[PDB]
Amino acid sequence: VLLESEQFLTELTRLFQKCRLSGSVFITLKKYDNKCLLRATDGKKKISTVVSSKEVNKFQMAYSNLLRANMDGLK
Amino acid sequence: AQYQTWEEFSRAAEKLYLADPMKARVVLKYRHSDGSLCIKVTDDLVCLVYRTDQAQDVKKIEKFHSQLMRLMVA
Amino acid sequence: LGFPINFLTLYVTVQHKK
Amino acid sequence: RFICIYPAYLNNKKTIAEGRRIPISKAVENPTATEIQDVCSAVGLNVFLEKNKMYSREWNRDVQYRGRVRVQLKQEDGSLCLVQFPSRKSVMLYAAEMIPKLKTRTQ
Amino acid sequence: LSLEILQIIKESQQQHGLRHGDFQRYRGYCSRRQRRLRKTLNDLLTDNRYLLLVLMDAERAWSYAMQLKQEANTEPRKRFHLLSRLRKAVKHAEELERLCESNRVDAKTKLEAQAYTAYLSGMLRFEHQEWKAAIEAFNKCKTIYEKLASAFTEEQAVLYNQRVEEISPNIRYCAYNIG
Amino acid sequence: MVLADLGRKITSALRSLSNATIINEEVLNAMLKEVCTALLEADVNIKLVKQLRENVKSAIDLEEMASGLNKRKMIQHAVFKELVKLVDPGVKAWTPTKGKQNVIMFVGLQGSGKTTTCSKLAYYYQRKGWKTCLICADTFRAGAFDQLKQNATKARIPFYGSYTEMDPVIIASEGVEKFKNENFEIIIVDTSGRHKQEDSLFEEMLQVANAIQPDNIVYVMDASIGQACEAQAKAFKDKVDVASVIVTKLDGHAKGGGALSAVAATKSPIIFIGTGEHIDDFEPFKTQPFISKLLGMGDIEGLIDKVNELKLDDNEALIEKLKHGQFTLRDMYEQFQNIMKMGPFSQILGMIPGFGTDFMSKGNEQESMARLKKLMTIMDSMNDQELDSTDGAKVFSKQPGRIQRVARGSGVSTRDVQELLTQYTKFAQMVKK
RNA sequence: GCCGGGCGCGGUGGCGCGCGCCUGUAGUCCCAGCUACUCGGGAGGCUGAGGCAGGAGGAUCGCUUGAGCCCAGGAGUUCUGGGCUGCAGUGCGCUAUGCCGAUCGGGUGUCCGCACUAAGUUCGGCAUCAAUAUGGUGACCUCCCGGGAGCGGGGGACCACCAGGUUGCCUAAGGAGGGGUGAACCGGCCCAGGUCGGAAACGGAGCAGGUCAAAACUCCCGUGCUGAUCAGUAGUGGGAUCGCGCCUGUGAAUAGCCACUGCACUCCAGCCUGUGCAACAUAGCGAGACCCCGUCUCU
Repeated sequence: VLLESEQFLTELTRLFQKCRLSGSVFITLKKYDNKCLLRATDGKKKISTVVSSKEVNKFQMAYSNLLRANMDGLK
Repeated sequence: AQYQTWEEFSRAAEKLYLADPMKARVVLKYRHSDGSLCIKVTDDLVCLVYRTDQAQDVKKIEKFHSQLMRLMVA
Repeated sequence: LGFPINFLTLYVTVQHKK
Repeated sequence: RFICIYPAYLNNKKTIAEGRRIPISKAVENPTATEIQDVCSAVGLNVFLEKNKMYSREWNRDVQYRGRVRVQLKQEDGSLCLVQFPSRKSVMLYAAEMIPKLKTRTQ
Repeated sequence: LSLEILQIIKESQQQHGLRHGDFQRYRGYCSRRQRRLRKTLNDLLTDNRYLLLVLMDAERAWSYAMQLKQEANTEPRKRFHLLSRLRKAVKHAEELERLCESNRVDAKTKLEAQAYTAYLSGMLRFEHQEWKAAIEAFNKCKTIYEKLASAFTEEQAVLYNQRVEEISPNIRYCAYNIG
Repeated sequence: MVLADLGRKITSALRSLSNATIINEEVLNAMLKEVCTALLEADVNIKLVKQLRENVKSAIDLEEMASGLNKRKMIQHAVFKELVKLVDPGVKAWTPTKGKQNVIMFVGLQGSGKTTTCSKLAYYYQRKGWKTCLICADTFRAGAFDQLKQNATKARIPFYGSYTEMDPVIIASEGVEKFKNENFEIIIVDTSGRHKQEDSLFEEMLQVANAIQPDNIVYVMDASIGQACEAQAKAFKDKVDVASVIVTKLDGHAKGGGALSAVAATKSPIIFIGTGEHIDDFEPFKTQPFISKLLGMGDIEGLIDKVNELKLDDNEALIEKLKHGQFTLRDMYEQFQNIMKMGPFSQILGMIPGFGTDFMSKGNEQESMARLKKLMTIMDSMNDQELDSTDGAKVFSKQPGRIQRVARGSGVSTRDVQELLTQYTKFAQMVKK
């Protein structure tokens, strides 16, 4: 079941937040069939969405910000 | 197989997606409480895996996604 | 001068009984 | 011409050079010209007292220590006045002996 | 115990005056030395310093009498004192010849003491002009000094020989008065 | 009468006036009658008195001018100033000489003390400060020679007369030459002793005068004779214009005052009087003083004192060692000699209060003893510091045989030595207290 | 007919069911208990799918032990090695400095109030005789003579010292020596002044002052005896190292660096104990399970 582009980004932000203490986030990207499917899960809970040319712009920047700010633990 | 550097895994993954942009799928799992990320790209027969706990990586990934999301939509 | 000289001369003669 | 008798002559307290003329054994304590005259006049000797004369060898100036006595030995003709008194020594001695008897001294 | 009289006197004498005849200085030297000696020392004997001490006593008197004769040259009242010192010098010399007859002193020293005593004895009698008695003492002195001289080499005997040469004029004078 | 009797009578006359409850013609006339009677007993010639009285009376009544003076003082001033006239207004100096020449010729009746007054005028000229020689031109009288040479050997003055070889005129002329190479500063030469003034004194004199041009001729006239002085003076004045007179024996007989009055009348200059005997008793006609003594004043006891020479200058160098406290042993002699020159005064015994005996030595019986009492010689026979001790008497207490040895050394007894000692402490305590 | 699976734990007779974790190409919604056994219903899509076998990668996990390496903590004999190295034996080779006096060798010197000696600096203490011939004096004592005093003339006795000399049963030293004081009442002499006596002349005592071999006292040299402060002093022996000093000696070396060898104390691993181990190279073993395919199954 697909989620609206925006909603997707909120659930995702949430996944990361829940997995900080101790867990893992998985995000996968594949051509949908022009669109591309995007899925993410923490092991149990699973979220997905489809991003098109109609929406790549608003989405990339948002998605970009999400990944950058939430992957902090590294050296 | 799992990879030790984002460099390899990237093309490895991108190439794999390329050779079948329809079966391939990419998942991401973040556990805040443990402080680690984990990207995996499968074909349901082939499986690539990257694990990290370095923040320096979240961007490298958010990018990868944003990259894969482009192919899927062109 | 006339006073002492004359008065000492006087005072001496009286005091010295001989 | 009478002769001279100074108390120094009869003083047992005086040495020779001080004027003593008779042996200490016969000399007297402190004869006074007065006493000398008083004993001489009382023997029949003609004598007079020269109260103020002073003996040349007498440093002292007091009274008990001065005066002179004069006695007549011979008489103008030559005869001694009293046979028992030839010389002066004779009188000196006679005096030296009689003064320690004067009542005024035995007192 | 040992004491070499003639050598001692001859070296004391020459070092402190008698080179020029200054009997004052040398007598003084004898006096001071006698001070040191008694000070250090202060039953017959123990050491040989006692013998040195009495000799200094005889030396003092002797030197004095000699100073005196240079003086009585003009002051005959001193000649009386001269003869007294000299008679004293002999007294200490006899007293010395008395100490060296103790049997812990060698016979060489016995010889010196009786030769010294003879020398001074010679001098006193020579000053009293007792020509026979004096010449007896001078020959006695000469005889003993000659006895000492033979028992030693000529080098050791030099001192003794010059001393008999020394008293030979004295011997000569006595003779021409008993002629 | 004499100095003392006219002095008292005159003094008494003066005195009543001082105690005056009012001064009136009457009182005047009686005080002037007492001083009239006074001069007449001194033999002052009665015409002389008369004249002088109405001089005083007129001065003292008609011209009664007391300008800032009391009536009494201006009376005293009258009776004073007129007596100084009566004995010659003022003092008649003898003239000293410059260069080397004064020839003075003595004349004198035998009886006056010419002979003694010659040597007394010798004494003066050694006081005045010249050398004077004696030509003894009187020849016969050889007692005159005797005394006059004796008087000359006592003082220091050459005397020339020798044994009777030559006549007077020639032993003058040879006397002047004998002392003209020896300084002829003054010669004193006397004519001899003649009986009277009647062609005996003067008839000779101007024979002696003609040899030596006389520079003053002095006539020694005896006060005793009183108012015969005038008949003498007359005669000498006339014959000799360069006469002076010397009036001798003022002591003695009561004609002294009228001896003075009478000569002073002539105008023959009185040059000296004799006050008595000793060599220094020859005063330079002090007639100002004498007449003061007469009226009195008296007084005359400060007068000789203050007037004298060692009194302004030489009442200093003694007078400091006095005032510091250098004892008196060094003042005894000075005061006994510096005054030894003697000038007689009543007050000599005024300091020492003691009414008892004389009384008459008022006077000089102290002077008469040859020296001035036996004090010098015990002074010499002390050691200098025995005196200089702050109490020399203390020294003769503590050691007793000092008073014997010093008595014997000086030649006194211990009694008279003891008198000096306590006398020193007597001057001391007196001054302290 | 289909549209997840596994592992662990749990109520429980029992399982659906519940929870957590990982992962597969894979999910969504709504409502509720059947029921004594043992299993819910409905929606959306579809001939492709479900179950199991097998298999390369091994994406894939677990368990377990093994390699390899040793986790955590800790007494401790030594076979084995190590930490500091202990102990034993043996001495090579090299190098430098060596009678311009080295290890070895003798003697002595240096700061020295412990020996000797020079010149002693410089200060002291205690002492320094009598017999005699004669002359000198001073004092005293006893007389004779003259005389009016001061006093003068003459006979002796004694004491004191001095003098140039003569000598002694005398001395450790005994100079016939030098100077000073000799003063207020105690040396003598000359004594101004004063003083006493005196006709005078002069004399007597005698102060001040001056003077002396000759009253006493004291100091000085000379002299002996008796002591020496302290010897930044010189030359000869002694004393802590011999260092610095000097003279010479038999003799010809000495110093330094190390090497090899055996055994090992004490501690340590091989010891003891328990959660020794993740997966750094990789083990044994078991297995979930996709991907491909085998087999069975279907409105």
